[PDB]
Amino acid sequence: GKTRGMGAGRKLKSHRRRQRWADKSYKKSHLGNEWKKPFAGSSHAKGIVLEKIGIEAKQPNSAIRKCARVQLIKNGKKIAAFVPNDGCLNYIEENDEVLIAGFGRKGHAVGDIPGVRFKVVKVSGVSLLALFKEKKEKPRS
Amino acid sequence: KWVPVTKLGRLVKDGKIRSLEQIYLHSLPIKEFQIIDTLIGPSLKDEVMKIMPVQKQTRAGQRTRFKAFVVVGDGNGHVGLGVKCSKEVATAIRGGIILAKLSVIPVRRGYWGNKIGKPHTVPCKVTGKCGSVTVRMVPAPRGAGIVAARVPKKVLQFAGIEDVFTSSRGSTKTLGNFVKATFDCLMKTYGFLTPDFWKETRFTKSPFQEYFDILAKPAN
Amino acid sequence: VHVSFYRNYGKTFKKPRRPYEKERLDAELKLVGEYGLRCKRELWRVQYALSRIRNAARMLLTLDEKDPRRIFEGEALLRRMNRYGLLDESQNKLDYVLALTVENFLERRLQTLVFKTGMAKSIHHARVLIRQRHIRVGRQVVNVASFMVRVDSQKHIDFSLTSPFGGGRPGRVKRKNQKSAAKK
Amino acid sequence: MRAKWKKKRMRRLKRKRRKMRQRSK
Amino acid sequence: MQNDEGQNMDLYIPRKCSATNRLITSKDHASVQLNVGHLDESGVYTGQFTTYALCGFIRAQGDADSAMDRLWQKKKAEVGQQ
RNA sequence: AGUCUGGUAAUUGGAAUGAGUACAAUCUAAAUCCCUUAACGAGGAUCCAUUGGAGGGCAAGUCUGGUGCCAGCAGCCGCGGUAAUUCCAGCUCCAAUAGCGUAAUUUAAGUUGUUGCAGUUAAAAAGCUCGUAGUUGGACUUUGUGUUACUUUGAAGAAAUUAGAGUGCUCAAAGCAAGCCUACGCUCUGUAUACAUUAGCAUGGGAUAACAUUAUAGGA
RNA sequence: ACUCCGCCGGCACCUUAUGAGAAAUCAAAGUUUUUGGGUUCCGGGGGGAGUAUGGUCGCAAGGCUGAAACUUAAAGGAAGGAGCG
Ligand SMILES: [K+]
Ligand SMILES: [K+]
Ligand SMILES: [K+]
Ligand SMILES: [K+]
Ligand SMILES: [Mg+2]
Ligand SMILES: [Mg+2]
Ligand SMILES: [Mg+2]
Ligand SMILES: [Mg+2]
Ligand SMILES: [Mg+2]
Ligand SMILES: [Mg+2]
Ligand SMILES: [Mg+2]
Ligand SMILES: [Mg+2]
Ligand SMILES: [Mg+2]
Ligand SMILES: [Mg+2]
Ligand SMILES: [Mg+2]
Ligand SMILES: [Mg+2]
Ligand SMILES: [Mg+2]
Ligand SMILES: [Mg+2]
Repeated sequence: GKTRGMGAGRKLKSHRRRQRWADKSYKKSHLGNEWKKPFAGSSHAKGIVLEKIGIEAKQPNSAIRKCARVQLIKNGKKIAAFVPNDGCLNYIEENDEVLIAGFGRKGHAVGDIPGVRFKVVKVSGVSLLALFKEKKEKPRS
Repeated sequence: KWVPVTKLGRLVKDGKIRSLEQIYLHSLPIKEFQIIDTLIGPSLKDEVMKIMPVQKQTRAGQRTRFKAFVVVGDGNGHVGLGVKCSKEVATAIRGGIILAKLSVIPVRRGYWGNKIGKPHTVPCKVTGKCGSVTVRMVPAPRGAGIVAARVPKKVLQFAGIEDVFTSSRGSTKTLGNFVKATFDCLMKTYGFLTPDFWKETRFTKSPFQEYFDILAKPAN
Repeated sequence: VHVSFYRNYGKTFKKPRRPYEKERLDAELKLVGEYGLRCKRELWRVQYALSRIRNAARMLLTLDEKDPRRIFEGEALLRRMNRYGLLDESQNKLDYVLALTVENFLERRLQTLVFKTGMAKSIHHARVLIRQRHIRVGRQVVNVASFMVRVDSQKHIDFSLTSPFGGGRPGRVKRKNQKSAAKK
Repeated sequence: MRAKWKKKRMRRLKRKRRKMRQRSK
Repeated sequence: MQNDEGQNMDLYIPRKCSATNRLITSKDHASVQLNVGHLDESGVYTGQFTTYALCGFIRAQGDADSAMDRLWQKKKAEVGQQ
């Protein structure tokens, strides 16, 4: 059982120190591997759209999830960013500046989209929501 | 109409017994729900907690039965819990209301600090267990409210508890064991021997002994 | 350094932990409509204020009744509740502070008292009168419906001297209508 | 796959690495 | 139990087991209340008796028989019965 | 039947009023804003409230049109394969509301457990025993200048922040002000108090506990 | 040697719940939200994996020590009277 002695302060403190590493949440923050992620601890990131791609939805669903391969400007890492809403892929062109954000599960895949943990928030400095609702238009043409 | 089949049913039908506390004092089983409707009937208030379908695998398919959890209470120290399984939702509810009345218990209430006003919280720390669920109730000061989840909170309101602190351990999502564990600690409020119960017991004749002549005569 | 950085400020309400509890939504809308509140925020800050008062009382009640801090701050808390009409001289104990409710504080609002003293037709009529500079508490005009009136000030609630309802000249609607009638 | 044989498969795989790494030293 | 004024605040006062001193709750259906009649010089029931209450706990343990025997061996010497 | 009370309408009526605008004064080092105020200023009072939702969790539709495992939704469970409560729309409804949605950390977590978790079978007793450090160690001494821990009280302790006393900045977040009467002023006006680990300093207590000590007494 | 009574110690078994437990079951796996006798080891969803790497031991086979990237929404345990169900 537990050590109970009044003079056992060191053992109890050191035991907990070792055992906190067994906790996945604790180890994910104190390992230091978060800095090696594409965002490197940031909430958002800008990147350049390399190509427009489609990803087969995971089973038992059946669809083609419209994504976009993006290279991050600050570190040059390539990621797959899901483009939400209906027909918003038409608002994205290759070699375009897009603001990326997490998908909502802190680096974990979401939904039936396989191996996708990012989504597109802005394109050419304009939010996809504004373009989807016809609030604004992309700055070109 | 009601034709009592038990001695208690006759005395309550006659009117000799006029309070549930007279039955609780002698720990007599109550087997007719009309007794509860005759003593605290108008003050009671039922409430269906949940409808739970349960299934039994069979050769042809799966037999689905419905399980209804019903809580009754006057909000003044009496609460009851009844669970019945039936093939129809309406039949389960009606039978669950009957079972809840038959299990009504007295709930002891006390004071957190000074004894000012009417009792508002549990008199001591009390815990109840059912399955893996354990519910704890700690006396709380007036105005603190019922600090509990929805299932215990509904039961505590019907019991007349106004302010209590609660904590839970185990699978509280198992509503059957959560409500039963809550009901389990409420009946233990009268089992804990406080110093104010140290006074020696003064026994009184049971209703069956006091009214033997009325019970001896057959009822027609 | 900027001196303005040392100015204090704080929060006056907390949002509920469970946002879609049907029972709570029913009880809160009843108080909001009964007292003509603007939104749930006005009810939540009163609950926030009440929680602070009750918390102070509980700490005092946990101390020995001979503790000097219990005696000094307990008297101050009771004196504060009496001065606003929440408690009565017959309820001079900390245990009665723990029995206060939200309705007690909402009844001391200027909006509630303007309505329950006959100056307004409805709780919603009082709201508009207060914000339209028609009420005064003593000599001072008050245009804040949440103004918590004191017992010593409840008898001085009257219409402002500059209001059409308190001896002042008629507003710009009657004056223009009078002007139009004269032109005819 | 039976755990005992999966253990046997891994040990064979480790010998090759042990030999495929000491080949260049 | 009693308010600061003095009024009782309990629904009822449960009985205590005569052997173990435990409270007897409203659902303890294994508890029994027993009456031992009093006799006169001739040895005829006089309408008087002593009451004993036993909780379900002690009866389930099988110790009710010995508990009743001891409780009666003492009580009868106090009320003159023998 | 009756008549008192309550609810709806881009109906009909007179009332109220600041957003705005502006003489002015005031404000300020000078300006500006606020406060005050002549005139002006509301009926679809277009002087038009938004942001997210409406299968469950979770408050709110088994509405109508479109799409047909497509497009999409969906934090999770799931929805969509021709009669979609879940997608795209209209309508209606719900929540918060001048705010609301989305993308490290606290809570929930008694899922890090000292308080307070687990280890037969769910993840988890070292194959077995010895063993140093560590940690833990029976009872007994007064009841009726050996050294320490512990406990009590006190001193010292930055402010700001926190708690808190006083005070009607119109309320409030705040601020540290103010109040009293009507004179050449007054209340010596107020600007309290508590908290502040551990270590250190100093009194009282000596139960519990640690170490040290004992018979060739180098004893008193 | 056998028969009867008892004491201490040991390997166990049988009945039972006033106990415990998710239950199977357990006289300890009891004396636990009414939570504290002492002490050692050890676990923190499923995989990746007892793998990679470094160290150390071994003639070798291997032993001891022992990750991460990444992946996944389960994997897993028990199953009127009686049973939490
Ligand atoms: K710890
Ligand atoms: K605790
Ligand atoms: K033996
Ligand atoms: K049956
Ligand atoms: Mg132990
Ligand atoms: Mg819709
Ligand atoms: Mg709903
Ligand atoms: Mg349709
Ligand atoms: Mg939904
Ligand atoms: Mg965890
Ligand atoms: Mg655990
Ligand atoms: Mg196994
Ligand atoms: Mg195992
Ligand atoms: Mg000792
Ligand atoms: Mg057995
Ligand atoms: Mg424990
Ligand atoms: Mg794991
Ligand atoms: Mg049955």
